Amino acid sequence: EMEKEFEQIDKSGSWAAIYQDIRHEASDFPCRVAKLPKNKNRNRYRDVSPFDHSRIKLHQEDNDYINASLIKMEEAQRSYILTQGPLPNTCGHFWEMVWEQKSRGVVMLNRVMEKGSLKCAQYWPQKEEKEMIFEDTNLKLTLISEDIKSYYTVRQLELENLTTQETREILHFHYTTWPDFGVPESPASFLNFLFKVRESGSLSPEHGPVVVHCSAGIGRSGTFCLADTCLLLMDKRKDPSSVDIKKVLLEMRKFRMGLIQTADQLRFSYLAVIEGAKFIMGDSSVQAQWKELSHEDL
Repeated sequence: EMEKEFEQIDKSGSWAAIYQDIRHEASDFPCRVAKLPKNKNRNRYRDVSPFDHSRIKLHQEDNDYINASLIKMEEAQRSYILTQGPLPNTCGHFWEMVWEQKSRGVVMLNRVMEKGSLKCAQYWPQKEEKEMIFEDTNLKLTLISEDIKSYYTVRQLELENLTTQETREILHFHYTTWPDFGVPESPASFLNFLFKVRESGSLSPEHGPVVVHCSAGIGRSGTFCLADTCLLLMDKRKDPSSVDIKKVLLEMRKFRMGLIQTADQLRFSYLAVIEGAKFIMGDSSVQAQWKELSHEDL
């Protein structure tokens, strides 16, 4: 049972140790495509690469490479695409992937600027009247609407394949208040955010996999997917007990390296899952308490 494990780990002060255990057990697979010299400028961080076996391939003859991994959680019947924050030259690739993969949602867990440095290109339009065109991939992107809340912003975007002139609505869920250092004090606002994404349909099997990114697409991105999947599994077999967060994390790590970057991110994942479990186990009232406690308006 995870809350007892949580308190035991807290009591013994052994988060760093548990986390290192995970790093040591984690899968190691080749990333040969990522490391080809022609792809050097498609990678944001030299230490964060997609495994060859799980990487998303762009459907182009030229260079099919993007730093993105399909994380396919069999038991939970949830898939996620984890990717890096787009680079100035990979914004077209990014939206190409969203198109080809049939995604409905993009979950962004970072700010464009953090710690006084650029963590991500401005890959979506900030004003309705100033649409973006990505010439390399022949796609058009238009801001349709935006709903700014205190800890996140949801945008409706229209993505057009300029080749065929089909259009889709993409929802952009932008968690804006992850702190520069550490993790959130309370998971409340994070859970409220996750539930907002869920509510939207973006995580659901009638759509392609949700695209999740932060700067590197492993830390915050890892935390989001881990929490979602754990909560889902707890739902599917109604048994907090059986769901082993460490085991789920290791399973996820078969598909992309580095998921959960710090011991404090691990601890936070536990907190989120534990607190989230309230809703899942029958206490429907709990979601209204997160909305109040997250302080979302203004």
